[PDB]
Parts: sequence; structure tokens; C-alpha cells
Amino acid sequence: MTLAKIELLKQLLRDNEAKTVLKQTTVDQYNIIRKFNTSRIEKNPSLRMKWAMCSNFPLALTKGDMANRIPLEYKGIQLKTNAEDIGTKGQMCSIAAVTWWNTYGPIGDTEGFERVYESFFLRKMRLDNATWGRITFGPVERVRKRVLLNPLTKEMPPDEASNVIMEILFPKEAGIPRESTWIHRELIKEKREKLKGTMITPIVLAYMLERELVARRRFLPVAGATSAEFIEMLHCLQGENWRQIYHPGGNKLTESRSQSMIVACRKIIRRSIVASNPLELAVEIANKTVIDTEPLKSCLAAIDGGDVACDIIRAALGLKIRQRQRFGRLELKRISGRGFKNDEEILIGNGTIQKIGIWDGEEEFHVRCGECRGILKKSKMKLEKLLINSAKKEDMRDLIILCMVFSQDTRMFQGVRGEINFLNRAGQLLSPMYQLQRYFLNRSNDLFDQWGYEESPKASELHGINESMNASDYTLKGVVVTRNKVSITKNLSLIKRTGEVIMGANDVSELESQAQLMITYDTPKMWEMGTTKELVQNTYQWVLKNLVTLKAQFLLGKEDMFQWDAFEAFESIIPQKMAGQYSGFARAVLKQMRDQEVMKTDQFIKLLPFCFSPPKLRSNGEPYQFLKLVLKGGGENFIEVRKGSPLFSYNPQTEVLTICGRMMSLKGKIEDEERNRSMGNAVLAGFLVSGKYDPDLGDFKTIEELEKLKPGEKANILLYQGKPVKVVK
Amino acid sequence: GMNINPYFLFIDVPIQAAISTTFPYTGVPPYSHGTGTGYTIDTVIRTHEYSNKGKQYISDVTGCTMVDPTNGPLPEDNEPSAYAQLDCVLEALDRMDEEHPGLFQAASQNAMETLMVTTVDKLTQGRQTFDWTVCRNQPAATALNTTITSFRLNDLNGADKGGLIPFCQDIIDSLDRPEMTFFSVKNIKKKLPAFLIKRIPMKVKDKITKVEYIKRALSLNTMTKDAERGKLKRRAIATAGIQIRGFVLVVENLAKNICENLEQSGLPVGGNEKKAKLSNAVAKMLSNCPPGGISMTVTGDNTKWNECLNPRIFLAMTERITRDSPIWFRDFCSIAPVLFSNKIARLGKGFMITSKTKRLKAQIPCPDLFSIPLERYNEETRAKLKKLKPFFNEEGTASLSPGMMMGMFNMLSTVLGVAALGIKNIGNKEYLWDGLQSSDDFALFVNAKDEETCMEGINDFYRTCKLLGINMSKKKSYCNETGMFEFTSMFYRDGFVSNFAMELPSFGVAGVNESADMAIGMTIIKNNMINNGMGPATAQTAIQLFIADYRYTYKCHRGDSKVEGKRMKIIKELWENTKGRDGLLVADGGPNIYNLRNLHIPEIVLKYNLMDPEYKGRLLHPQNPFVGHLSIMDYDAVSGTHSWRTKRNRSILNTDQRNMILEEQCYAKCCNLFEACFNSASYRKPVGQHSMLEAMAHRLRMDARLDYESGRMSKDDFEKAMAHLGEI
Amino acid sequence: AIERNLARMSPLVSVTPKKLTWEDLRPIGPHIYNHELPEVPYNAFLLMSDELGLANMTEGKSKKPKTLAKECLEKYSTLRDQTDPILIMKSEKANENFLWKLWRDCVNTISNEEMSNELQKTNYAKWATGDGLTYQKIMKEVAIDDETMCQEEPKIPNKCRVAAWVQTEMNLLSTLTSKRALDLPEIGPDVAPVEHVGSERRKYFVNEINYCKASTVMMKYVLFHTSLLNESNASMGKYKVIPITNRVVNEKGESFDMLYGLAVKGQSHLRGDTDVVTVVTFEFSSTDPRVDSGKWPKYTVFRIGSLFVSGREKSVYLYCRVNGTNKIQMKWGMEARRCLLQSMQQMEAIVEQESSIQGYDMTKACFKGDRVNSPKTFSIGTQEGKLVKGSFGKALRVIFTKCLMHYVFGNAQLEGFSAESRRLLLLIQALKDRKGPWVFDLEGMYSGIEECISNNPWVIQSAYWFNEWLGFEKEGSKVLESV
RNA sequence: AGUAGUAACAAG
RNA sequence: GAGAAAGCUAUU
RNA sequence: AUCUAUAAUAGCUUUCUC
Ligand SMILES: *O[C@H]1[C@@H](O)[C@H](n2cnc3c(N)ncnc32)O[C@@H]1COP(=O)(O)OP(=O)(O)OP(=O)(O)OC[C@H]1O[C@@H](n2c[n+](C)c3c(=O)[nH]c(N)nc32)[C@H](O)[C@@H]1O
Ligand SMILES: [Mg+2]
Ligand SMILES: [Mg+2]
Ligand SMILES: [Mg+2]
Repeated sequence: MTLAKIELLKQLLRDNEAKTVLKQTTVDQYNIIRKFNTSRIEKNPSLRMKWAMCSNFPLALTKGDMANRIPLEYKGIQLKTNAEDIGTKGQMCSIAAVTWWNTYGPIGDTEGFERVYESFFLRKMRLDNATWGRITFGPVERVRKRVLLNPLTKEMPPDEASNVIMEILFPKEAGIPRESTWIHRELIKEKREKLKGTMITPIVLAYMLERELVARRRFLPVAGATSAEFIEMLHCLQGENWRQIYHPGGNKLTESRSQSMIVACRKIIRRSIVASNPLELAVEIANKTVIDTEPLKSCLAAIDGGDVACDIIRAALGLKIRQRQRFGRLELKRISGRGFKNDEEILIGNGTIQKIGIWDGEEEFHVRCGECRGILKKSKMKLEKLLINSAKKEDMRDLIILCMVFSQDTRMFQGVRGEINFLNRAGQLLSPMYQLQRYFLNRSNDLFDQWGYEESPKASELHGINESMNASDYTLKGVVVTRNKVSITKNLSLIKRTGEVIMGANDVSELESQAQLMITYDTPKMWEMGTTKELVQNTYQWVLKNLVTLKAQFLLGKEDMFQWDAFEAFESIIPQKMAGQYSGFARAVLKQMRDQEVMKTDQFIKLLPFCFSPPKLRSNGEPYQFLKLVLKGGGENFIEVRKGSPLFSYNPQTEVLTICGRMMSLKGKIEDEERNRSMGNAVLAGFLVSGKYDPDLGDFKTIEELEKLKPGEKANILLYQGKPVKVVK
Repeated sequence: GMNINPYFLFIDVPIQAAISTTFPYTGVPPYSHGTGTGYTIDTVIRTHEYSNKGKQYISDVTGCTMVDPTNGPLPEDNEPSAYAQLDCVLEALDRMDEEHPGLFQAASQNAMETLMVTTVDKLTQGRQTFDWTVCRNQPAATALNTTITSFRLNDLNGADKGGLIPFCQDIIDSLDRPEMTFFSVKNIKKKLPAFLIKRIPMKVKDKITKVEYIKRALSLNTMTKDAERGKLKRRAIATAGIQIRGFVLVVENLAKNICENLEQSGLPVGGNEKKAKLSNAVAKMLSNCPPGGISMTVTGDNTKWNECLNPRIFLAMTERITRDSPIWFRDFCSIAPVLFSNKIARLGKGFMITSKTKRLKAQIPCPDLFSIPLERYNEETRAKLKKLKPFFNEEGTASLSPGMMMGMFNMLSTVLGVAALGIKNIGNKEYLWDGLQSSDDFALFVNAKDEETCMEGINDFYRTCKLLGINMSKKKSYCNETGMFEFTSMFYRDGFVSNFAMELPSFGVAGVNESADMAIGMTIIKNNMINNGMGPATAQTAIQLFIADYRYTYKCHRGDSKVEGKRMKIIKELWENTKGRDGLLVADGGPNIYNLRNLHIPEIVLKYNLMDPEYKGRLLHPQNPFVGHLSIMDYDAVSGTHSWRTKRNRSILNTDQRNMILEEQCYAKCCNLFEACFNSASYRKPVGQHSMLEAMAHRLRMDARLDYESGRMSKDDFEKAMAHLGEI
Repeated sequence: AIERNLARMSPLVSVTPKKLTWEDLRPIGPHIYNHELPEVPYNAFLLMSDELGLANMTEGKSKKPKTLAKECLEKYSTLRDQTDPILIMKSEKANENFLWKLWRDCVNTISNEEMSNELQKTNYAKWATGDGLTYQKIMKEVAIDDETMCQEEPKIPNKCRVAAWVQTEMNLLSTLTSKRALDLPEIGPDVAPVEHVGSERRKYFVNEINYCKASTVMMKYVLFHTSLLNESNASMGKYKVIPITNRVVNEKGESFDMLYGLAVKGQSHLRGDTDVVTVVTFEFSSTDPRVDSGKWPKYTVFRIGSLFVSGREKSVYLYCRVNGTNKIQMKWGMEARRCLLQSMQQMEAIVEQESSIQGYDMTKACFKGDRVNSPKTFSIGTQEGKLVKGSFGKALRVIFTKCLMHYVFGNAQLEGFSAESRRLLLLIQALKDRKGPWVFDLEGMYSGIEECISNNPWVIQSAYWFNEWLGFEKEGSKVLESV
């Protein structure tokens, strides 16, 4: 309507004020004058709406032919203002007018609504074609992670998505053709051919496309299912004390399945390596493990990939291992070489020191990136060699940078100059290697300049390549262009036919992560695969449920009440270095409680799960002494021997046991004489309370000053705040 | 008889687990009535009371009486103290810089680059802003436009460049102008027989002198805060004009860049991210407690946070933080605390004097406060006016050099608090403190060998904060063993508990329209399920309560109900006519089919398959007149007929606005024509330093050329179009 | 620099830590025990435990409010036809004759055959609503010249002592009744097992809540505020009669309409959100105001007749009161149903905790018990100075009544008291957990708390209840000083 | 009157 | 007459 | 490994003097 617009402009330029506004206001100042409003927006719109819905004509009608089809009156109900305010005033109507339109109004085509709101219809399809499992009541430990809100077709950064939308819907008024936007060119074309004759208003289409192309990531509490298909049902997924099994519809990406498979395999390994015959337990748990909806074995077979734990589970289940790794855009498959990851402090080019886990030893990997292939030999903190096959240039340099940051060498570390942070805004750790990989994808120029060069080799079919993306006389150090049954033992170690061990259970990562897909362990002992807080709560609840028989067995027997399945699950969250020492300490404390008949139910309950691992005494036979017993993961996961703890606290006034925030009444299964029973009898191994505070001895002795005391020696031990007590060996 | 005691619940349940019962948010929030001048004068008096031991002088720029508490005598009691020591502030900032190398430089660089890429229209992103041209309050875009028009009148054109830096340069150059010509508003008053008074506004050219303009540009307009929960007494808030908002943005951005990278800052994290950060910090403090020792947490708030913080200290902080920046950026970051150090407070609407015998009342404004003998005021107002008199300016405004009037430097104040938190120790004593700071609320974690050394550390922290002009409230703070505390209304008891009552006011009908309210209410229920401990039973009950309130608000009860109403007749007719009754929307008398699982699907999509074809066609009619259709050729609106708009025709009584409406309509027509020419202007903000007329003319010329070359227009109309384009 | 400055700062600048003990926790607001102060009067907008609903078995049709009131008054024709005033009590600055004339005008306007509930602008109606009571606004110059025009000293809410009627209301509103007033709409069908669990829990929770008097009171408030807002907007310059009505359901399922009284709306030209419209309320009751005169200083009570439920009749009184409301209060009264949510969420969470400890749903066990688990009990109150325990449902009703009272007696005094007393509650919890709390200025805490205790009945009663609970906590901690 | 509570409304 | 900042939600 | 990036409007919550 170019002619109509020119006529409109000529009509508008007939006033001195419109002419002044159009001539003086710049195009930037349009964003100012479009918001011009001499009146303040009414506050409290809920009150305003409740007030206006009781009025006669609260709604505004757009003047036109469709408004005229509404009668001024209908059965004695006035639907709109009379013909007095057709001009210069603005027509209004009642809500009965809207209801009349929905009842006796003209009927139009409901096409265009289906395309604009197609994302919501896909959401409804996923909900309807979904299966609901059973509901479980028990502790759920939720971590607050940044997760994707709704599933997306092609996740794009908002700037690139804005440019793509601008290309699709407003190609004439678009601007400079940014290079990145050409990457999605094909997609752009498709959308345009689908919107050639759409009469929907362009801005609604723009926000439809933005809803289809822009990710919305928010911090949310999650527990074990972080894929967007589960995030959209998060509210029905779980609470703090219940879980609901949900199987969403649609099709799931292979990345989610691989990540969930790795998480499940790691959890199974962690649970298994603590039991007698870990192979049998690992196989039993793996045979009843379901990833989303398929069994674990099928996912292991169908997916070529994984990590060390995945290969261990594959061997245990009788499948073939695939020593192939992933580095985001790099796929590495090991050939030969065993190494260990050790965490040391590493300097970076910015001068910052970061605690990084670097692998030691010499190893070789066949590496692939898109349509690029090569081999890579590396040593500890020193890159050895990278042979490259012929491939496309950008993929070539991407593979080069991915391999050179994979080597974990000093040149790469000191070639980092800029702004790199390994901490989340919420103070959560980001994996340093992945962050460096992400950084060097857009700023590899500094890396290549820092790397250096040398003279090219002069072999037959070998030539050197430079960052100048062309055949150059100079090549950088390390890059060379070339144009052409395992049996798993009882302790979950993979050995060849010869005797050499490829990978062991100690090689699995210690990281606790949330699976993208919901993992289900169809076994009555599912809770043994939970997190640390859930495991502690379930173990202590089991102890409370069987308290009477445990106490009877302990007061009659000596050793058989220390070996139980619940305690075997509990041992998997005790760090293995301290498990034996904790067991020795706790066994000594319980034995000294029994011997002198001083029995404290709260302390017996608290220290019973720790008496499961084989004891580890000191040279003299005396057990180690502790103030608190640390558990895996998080700084709040510990058990205080004397006082309360975030995981275990006891109130003798109410006789109430607080375990991980849940209150259990110990009343009834307790003698009130224990309120008048000294606590210090069950705080130290081989120590009994003698009396009150003695100024003769002086300061309260610490653990290291107390383990070295000879028998029969007095000492002052502070039980808790304001309770000075003297103790004797 | 047995008497119910509700507090006895706390015998069975710990307080944190039942903290929601201590938030009476089902009741009406307090509201203020009448003037806020009393609270404003109280604020001025209190602000000057904590600095009266400082240096008092007379400003040679405006003539106001200025008080400078910085580097004043150290306090000798526990009363609020505004005497921050410059050297101590510098030492805290230097310790912060040593603990986080390159933090200040990175923050300065980011702020400078953002300022370089910042446009003027950013200033339009505020609420009610003091307009100096009319000496009133106007929306931010209107105030900015009036400022730009006035600056154009005064031969200042920095806004035409489009960036924030030339606009700020023109602002500080306007401060040097000996005279200021602008557009103000005059109200013609008419004696309407009925008698009443009719007001008709019109714009006129006004002029002010240099000092008068400077005082107006430095003036803050004060009003009263409504609907605030938790406070017995009401309080006044303040708003600044364009001249100050232009410069506060950059300092805010710099301090935000600093705060993002501090492990002790509670800002700008919020919600679940803030909860995760605080939980990780608490866990870290628990792990790092020395063996055999004790740890204390102090739940603390700072009393008189805004009245004691001094903008001169902020000037020093900005000079220290931007140490390695170019000179121009350092000056730019120095402008804002300087303008705050000379700020002038507008006292408000005044006081109303009444004669009860004659039933008469009249409003005495702030300029006329001292035209009445002080014996004609209340006792409290008389005392306040007597204390106010030295700082009172004969224009009805007060000099308020000390203090920050209301929350303008939350980020920079947080930086100062975190710097206090970063000292960690005094004199190598046997304790170590850390903690979390968010604005003025704080949690202090002190690890030591026993309780006495912990209290020594808390005392040292209190005194160190005194050195920085920060006063910990001994009344509102307390200390206990670590593992249980409070921070910004979030209660930690071995993990943050859920406070459901806090979100209770959000569960009502929002009041946008019938379609939007349903989606908003269901989304609120879903999010409260996710992160407020709202169980499935409570969520289903919330669905029921929302549906009941929705039906009573929009008068859309069930079609088979016998409720009388103007809409209910047609709703019953639709119910009888419709065959697929389960597909009717709740706003049209249909049943509610929402439950827990489908809480995230919009209502129309959820009922689309159950909908009658005739009802579906009527509801989703692309040309229904209840939704505004964009036009210069009408487009298709895909949302249904329930997306209507209650066009807010604010007819404030006894005032007939005929000339403000004229200018607003002129702007609206120009912008609508611009959108017609540039269809993308509503999606992406257009850029360019040229006139809108030339941009539209070139776009129209290109469109005419292209649609003539494609055969969409004939020769004759193309000749007419090119003739009209050339006539421009 | 910091070390040097702290070396010279006066030692008087101190945080003065003091270790909190039970002996250091004193009762809040001692003046509420001072008998020289008046008992706090009843200031709620409508009657709560003294309400009397005239029941009329409805035929399932929502006919109309005026028609409903006409039918209810036709059923109780003796009360309707009483035309002489038998004054029982008179409000101090009130006109009994004008109030009775207004009541008769209401009855006649609601009993006639016309379809309009508008009243005429008679002298008694003008007095009751308050007509021409606004002060005339003059110009500033005239007022400045006039030495009689002075700033008015603000009224301060006076100090009152504990009144036993608040305890009696708490006891009565949390008691079970035989009528259901909640009108919860339909919900979508259940598919997921979590939805089935939610519905199973909702059965117990809303069955316990639906049969308490507090629920009927809440519905009365909600419906009346809806009607009042609608009438105020629709009839700005008219006096309208608005019946106070409810719809209840028996255990047999038969629906009744309850007429609790009538109301008159004055002129409602509410420009601002704090602008007041006067509502003159005439409520039926069977409580004799002469039993507790200190409760009813705001009410003019006539005895209008007698009613029969049993072999002994009960007097029917008409409590008449001039009252006021604004738009904010009406809007927040329309959404008082949310008093349910805060009540049941707090309780549902408790149930959920137990489930996590047991591995299965514990709603039936918590409410009624089962073979494995005994019913859950809570300390709910005192009888003869001794702790008394009630069921889970009783505690749920108590929490619901507490939220209802938060709405009914809500103002700035309640907000300030809630905040300050919450700080004190956190200190007391830290004391109970043996966290060894330390204070810096406890007298300041108590002064901040007591600043808000003036004349809100719920705040004064909450101070009394807090003192009683604190005494019980001290007595319970006296045994904890032995471990 | 009353609502209300440090100041207002009780129409302009 | 109803401000600043942060988080979240809805909408165009 | 979500780390980057992120138009405007409106609402809600929190904090910001007693
Ligand atoms: O999400 C986490 C993890 O589950 C996921 N991940 C890890 N491995 C895969 C595979 N193979 N496919 C899909 N997803 C995978 O990515 C995150 C990694 O966290 P985590 O496993 O805890 O990392 P870890 O501590 O185990 O190793 P890290 O050094 O951070 O690097 C992870 C990744 O890189 C491999 N890797 C790097 N280097 C330098 C290696 C080396 O020298 N030798 C070997 N054998 N591997 C090296 C790691 O092994 C992993 O493959
Ligand atoms: Mg404060
Ligand atoms: Mg605090
Ligand atoms: Mg605070």
C-alpha cells in the first residue's frame, strides 16, 4: 500500500506539529516518542479489574465492519455504547458483547492459530502421549541447576536468533548480512517459504519464531531428570518427599541417552565397589536398570560411546567395550595407554591458579571431528604428536584446537589471555577443560600465536599447514599431516588375555551429576542408588525401624549386628580412605558403651552405620579419634560425634531425632534415665567420664593431644558448648 | 474449659518449619493516607542529626546549607554514625582488590564498553520520574522527551547523536547555561455551575535562571510508599529527575559488575540462584571451621542504612575502583556521587490545616510552611519544623547533602558492605569472619576457638563497620551457633525452608484480561509447586480457589448454574446451544478441566479438540473486534475474543485535558505511520541519527520504485506518488 | 589505617554481647494485663461467633439477593413484622431512633414487590451514612489569614487490655458445625498417580475445614464483599440495601440459604483506593449484649423477637452498627478464600514429611490412624493450666481460624507485631535447639514489639498467647538443664 | 457519626 | 500522590 | 560441561528510614 502510505504522509504533513515531530525526532528518538504518555499507568490492576468488571462498558471495540455486527441491545442487555460516541470519543462494549460474539457471532477460519501456537500443541502432544509410572514416598534431594525450560527445535543464541527472524520476516529492513546468520541459511529459506502468504501480523509471527528458536534457561530445583521434556513437567515430577515416574512422549536425542547411561553406570559402579563380590552386585543392579523407558543393556548396546564406567558395565553384562570418548566436538577412541587423573594447581596465562585434574602417562587416541580424522599421542603436561588427515579447513582448525586443549600442555595454559571464569554465578564449579574448549573456539588466534612454529617436515606425502588456512612453508610444533576380548574380574577390573589391566573401578570419575533422563532401578533396594542425604536418611530410618532387634543383638552378641545390607549401602558414601578408621573408632565407642552398661540410644543409633567396614586401628592398636565424620559430597554432609549436625541431631528434651530435616520421635523406644545418663561415655574410644571441670589440668585437650595419652591419664574434654567434662582413659 | 492457643503449634513443630504461619499476608496491606511531608521532614532531620558533628558550610553554587560528616570525629556511643573514615574505606577497597586481582579493572572495562554501546532510550525504562520542566512527576519517557525538547530549545543537541555520553555531556553543559528556556504547563481554571472548578492544561514557554535550574535539576521529589508489609509506621520514598538518572546507570552497572564476581555478595543473584549461592557459601563456612573450635552466625540488619551512607564516600569508592581507566570515564563515574552530594529534597504536598467548628480545610504547600505561625501546627509537626528551619530553602525545598535518600546505590552499598566483610580479622586475634551481604541485610559467620573470641570478632566487626559509616542494628540483630539463621526473609535451618505465605498475594486474579489471567494463575500454581513446597493437594485446592475467584471476577459462572447476571443470560444460551459442552472456555461458562499434569498448557490449546467447530470459529475469529488489529489492510489476530483490552481512559475528576491529548495523539499518529512504513520497528528498535521524515521518505520511495518495477502499480499512480515524494 | 582508627575509637562503641537465657525472656506487653485500661472492643466488620443465620431451604435456584432476603423474612414473619424498638444497648454517639427507622426502611424495601433495593435520602439515612460531613475546602490565602485554622492533632489508637471474647471466638470458630459453606468448583479428572494422591488428601483436608464455623464466616465475608464492591461500582450515588447472605449444605445434601442480616451502602464515589464508603450493618444474633458490655461499645442492640429450635426459645437481637470500608478492603475480602491455602499447605507439608519417613501416604494415618501408625496429635491449648492435645484435624482448623483472623483483624499493628514477634520467635527457637543465642539489645527488641500493641484485638490476644506459650517453654526447658 | 490511625475520606 | 534494584511470570 | 547471549511492556515477591 505504498500509494496509500504516501497519501497518509502528505495528509500528516499538513500540521505544523506533525511536521515538527517528524523533522526533529531522529529514528533513535522514535523509541522514546512511541512510549510518550502524559498519564501514569494505573497501579494495582487486579483491583482495577475487579472494579471495572462491575461497570457497564469496560471493554474497547475496534471500529470496523465486525464491530457493527454486534447489536446495540440483546434481550434487554445493552452490549455497547449507542451511536453518540462513534467518532471523537471511542466506542466501548460490555463483556456480554464478547459472550454474544462467541455465541451468535460470525464464524471464521481457525487456521493461523494452529501455526502460531504450534509449540503449545507439541507440548500437549508430549503430555497426552505420555506414560505415568508409580509414585514413591521418601526423601528427595534436589539441587538447584540452570536448566532448559521447554524443548527446542534449533537452540540459538538470542542475537543470532534475532538476526535469523529479521531475515525471515523483514528481509528488506534487515541491515548488514552477518556471517553467522548465513550458517542457518537453509533453515531461514524453509521458514520463508512457509510464510509467503500468511496474513497474520508480523510481530506475532516473530514471537512465535522466537519461542521456537530461543532457549529459556532458568535456575530450578531438580532431581535426576534435567532434559527439557522433564523440566516442563517438573512440578508433577517430584517434591521434597515424593517422586513420580513420568515417561514423556516425543523423540529423545542420543546425547541425553548417552549422558543418562554414563550417570547410571557411574552410580552402579559406586554402589557395587563397596560390596563383597562387586561384580555380582553390579550385574544384578544393571539387569534391573531402566533409562527413561528402555533397559540399560539395550542403551549400552545401541550407543557407541560412554566412559570408563560404561565399559565396565558393558563387560560385566557380556557386551563388547568401546574405548571411545567425547570432548564435545571431538570424538576420541583410545588405542593403547593407561593413565591416572590427579588434581593439581595449574597456572593460566591470566595469572590465575585453578585446581585442575590432569592425566599422567603417554596415550594415543584416534580423533574425529565432523569430517576430519587424525591420531594424537600425548604425555603428561606435554603434547607429543598430532597426525591429521585431509579435511575441510574450518573443521581442520576446530579439530586442531580441540586436540591441543585436550593435551593439557603448558603452551595451551599460558596462551590463555582474556576473561575466563570457572565458577557459576551461583558459585558452582564449571569444568575447566570444557570452558577452555569453549573459549578457544572464538579466540584461537592468540593460542596459535603463542604456540609458535618451526620448519616444515620434508617427507614424501607429508606437508605442513599454518593458521593462514593455506599450504605454507612453516608449520606449528607437533602437527604433522599424513595423506594416507576383555574379561572383567571380581573387583570390576578389566584385564586383557595377558594380564595387563586396561581400566579399573578406581578410574571412574568421582563426580555426582544429574541424568538428563529419568533413571529407574526396578529393585526393592532402589534407595541405595540415591544421593548422600537420601542414603543417610534411609539408613537411619531403617536403624530406627529395627532398633529393638539391633539393640538386643548388640547387647547379647558381639559382631554379627555390624554386618547388614543397609550399612553396606551406607558405606558407599563414606570416602574410602577414612572408612576403616571410622569403623574402628565407632566400634570402640559402642563396645565401651556396652562394657560399662552406659547405653545411650541416640549415640548408638548415630554411630551404628559406621561400624560396618573392617576396622583400621593404629600401630599401638588404639583406634583413631574423631570430632566429626565426613561423608561424600557437599560441605554440610558430616556427622558430629558429640554435638548435632545438619544430617543428625538429637533433642533429649523432646526425645526427637532430626535426620536430614525430618523429625522422628524416639519417645517410647527409650528410657528416661538416659536423660540423666552422661554423654561423655560415648564420645571417645576407651574414655569414661570422671567428674566436673578441674582447673588443675587446664585446657581442653584436642584429638592429637589425646590419642597420645597413656592409659590411666586424666584429661579435660569439652563435650559441647558450656559442658566441661573431665575424662579418663 | 479448654482454650485454644495457636502458638502451641510451635511446641510440636520447629519455628522455621511453620514460619508461614507468622506472615499475616492474607490481610490487607497497610496504606498511606494524605501527605508524605511529615515523613520527608523527619527523614531530613534524622539525616542531618547523624552528621551534625561534621563540617557545616554554605554551597557557593546553590546557596544551600551543606553538612559533611566524612573524616569527622569518631563516634563515642552506639548511636547511628555517618562519620566514615576515608582511609579505612580505601584500605577495605585495597584489601578487596588484593583478594580478587584485576576485578576493578575488569568491572571498569565492562562498564565503559556498555556505556559506549548505551543509547538514550535506556532512560525510558523507569517508572514515575521527577520532571523539572513542570516540577511534577511524569512517566520516564515523557520526562525524557520534555528534557530533550527543552535542551533543543536551549541550543543543546547531544540527544541527536543517540548515545548516552553526548546526552550526559549536554546535561552537564546545561548546568552551565545562565538561563533555561523550556515548555511548561499552565492550567486554565473555569467556574463550572453544577459550583466546581474545571482545569484545562496547555503548554507555554517558560524561563528560569541558572541557579533556579541547577536547584531543580538536583531536586528529588518525595512521596509515600503504599502497600508495604511488616512495618507499623509508613515511610517516604524519593524519585530523581533525568539529570541524575542519566549518570546513576553507569555507577550501578560498574558496581553490578563488581558484585557479580564477589563470593560474599547477595546481589544481583535472586530466587533459586541466590538460594544455591547462599547454600554453597554456608556449606563452605561449615567445612572450613577449624577443628575443635566453634562457629557463630549473626543474623544482622543495618539500621539507618540510607541516612548514614554518604555520597562523598561513594565518590571516593568510584575514584579508587576506576583507577586504571581513561580520564573521561573516571570523570563520568565521578559525576553521579557529586550530584547526590548536592541533592535537594522536595518536601511534598504540604500539610492540611482544618477548622472543626466551621468544617473547613485547606492545603498549605511546602513554600508556605513558614508563612503560618508555628503555633498552628501539631506538637510533633511544630518540633519537626523548628528543627528543619536551618536547612529549609525559601522555594519549599530542603538541603539534604548527607545520606542517600532511597535505594539508588544498592549495588555500590553492597560493595561497601562486602568490603567490610572482607577484612576478616583485626589485629591478628584468634577469630576469622566471613559472610554474605545483600544491600544492608547481612549474615556474619565467625569461626573461633570459643564463644568469647567469637564475640570479640563480632565486636570488632561492629566497630570496623562503624569506621565505614555502617551501623549494625543491635536491636534487630542476633547471634547463635551456625546452622540456623535468617537472610532477606529466607530462613535457613539446615537448608532453606519454604515460605509459602510470602507468595500468597500473587495467587489472585491478575487483571490483564480473561485469557491472560487463566494462564498467569495456572503458571503461578505450577511455579509454587516447583519451588515453594506446595503439595499436590494444596495445588489442586489452589486451582479450585482460582477458578472460583475467576468466575466471580469475570462473571462467567458455569453454564448450568442459575446465577443471575447480564453475561449469564448469554452464557446460559451458549450452554444450551453448544453440543460439545466440555470444549467451552471457563470464561464462556465451560467446565474447568485443569489438574496438576496439564497446568502448563494454555486453556484454548487444552480444549481445542473438544471444541465445537462453530464455537471454535467464533472464538478464534481472525477479525474479531475485541482485539486491536494492527493497521495503517487488516491483519489476522490469532488470539481469541477473550484477549480484549480495557482501554484505560483515565478521567481524573474536574480536569478536562484537551491539549495534552493533542500532543499525545500527534506522537501516536507519527509513530503509527512510522510502523506502517517500517514494519520491523516494533520488533527491533530502529537506529539512525537522521530524521524520521527522511527515513520514511526514502523507504516509501524505494517501495514505490520496486512495486512499479514489479508491475504492482500503474504509470499514473506511480507518477502521482513520485510527485508527492518530490513535493516533500 | 583500620587498626590505627580502631586503636583510638572509644571503648564505649561496643556491640555489648549478652548470652540469652530463659530467665532473660520476659512477657511482652505487660500493659495488656493492666485492669485500669478498657477491654479491647469488638471491631470486626461482621459478627463471627455471634452470627445468627435465618435458614430457608432453597430449591437449588440462585433466584436473586433481594428475592432471597424477601423469602427468608417471609419465613420469619414475626421478626419482620416487629415495628416497635426494644432497646437493649446503645452506642455512645449514636441515634437509636434513626437506626430503628433505617432498619424498618431496609425491611420494607426488601419485602416489597419492586425490583430495586434503593433507599430514599431521608434524614435518618443521611445521618447513618454520613452526608455533608466532608470539610469544605477553601483557598490557602484565606486559611493563612484565619488564625482559627490549625493543623489537627492526629488520633492515636488507644491502649487496651485483654478481652476474653477473643479467646471465646477462637474456641468457637475452630469448632465443628453441621453445615458446609465452601463452594469449590470442579477440577479436571485425575490421570497421574500424584493427582490421585492429591485428591485423596483433599478429601480429608477440605472435609475437616468445610465443617468448621470459620469456613462459614469466611464465606459470609467473601460473598458480602463481592456484593458490596459490585453495588458500590454500579450504584455510586444511591443508598442500596445489601443482604448479608450465605448458602450452606446439610449433611443430607439439602441446600439452605442463610440470612445473617441486612446492610445499607451510603454514597460510594470512591475516587481513591483509601476513600471510605459507609456501611450500616444490621445483624441478627442470639447473644445478649448485656452479658459482656465491654465487647459491644460500637453496637446499638435492639431485641427484635424470639426463635424456636427446641423446647426453649432464644431471643433474637439486632446488632446495628455504622461501619466503613474502602476499595482495598473490599478487594482483599473478595479473596479471603486464600485463608484455606496457608492453612492446608502448612498442614500438608507436615503429612508429606511423615510419608518420607514411612514410604507410603500417611494422610489417613495422620487424621484417623491405621494398624501401623497411631493418629497424629498436636498440643492445641490449655485446660485448667495444663497442656491439652487435639487431633490433626483440630490443629488444621486452628491454623485456618488463625489465618482467617489475620484477614479479619488485619492492619498495620498486626503487621508490625508479626515481624517483631517473628524475630523473637526465631530467638526462642535458637534457645530450644541449644544453639546458645546471643543478643545485643533485647530491651530494644521488646520495645519494638510493644510499640504495635495498642487496640487490635488479635494483636493483644496474640501477645497473651505468646506469653502463655513462653511460660510453657520455660517450664519445659527447666528439665533440659540436667543433661 | 464512622472508617481509620501520625492523615485522610466522609463526593467534586 | 505511588521510587530504585534484583529475581520471576505473562504478553506482544 | 549453559558456560555465552538476552527487545520492550505489565504484574508479583524481596530489599531499600522508625
Ligand atoms: O557430564 C559430565 C560427564 O558425564 C560428561 N561426559 C564424560 N564423558 C562423556 C562421554 N564419553 N560421552 C558423553 N558425555 C561424557 O561430560 C562431563 C564430564 O565430567 P567428568 O566425567 O566428571 O569429567 P572427568 O573429571 O571424568 O574428566 P575431565 O578431565 O573433566 O574431562 C572429561 C572428559 O574428558 C576426558 N579426558 C580429558 N583428558 C585430558 C583425558 C585424558 O588425558 N585421558 C582420558 N582417558 N580422558 C581424558 C575425560 O576422560 C572425559 O572423557
Ligand atoms: Mg536497615
Ligand atoms: Mg537480616
Ligand atoms: Mg535489612
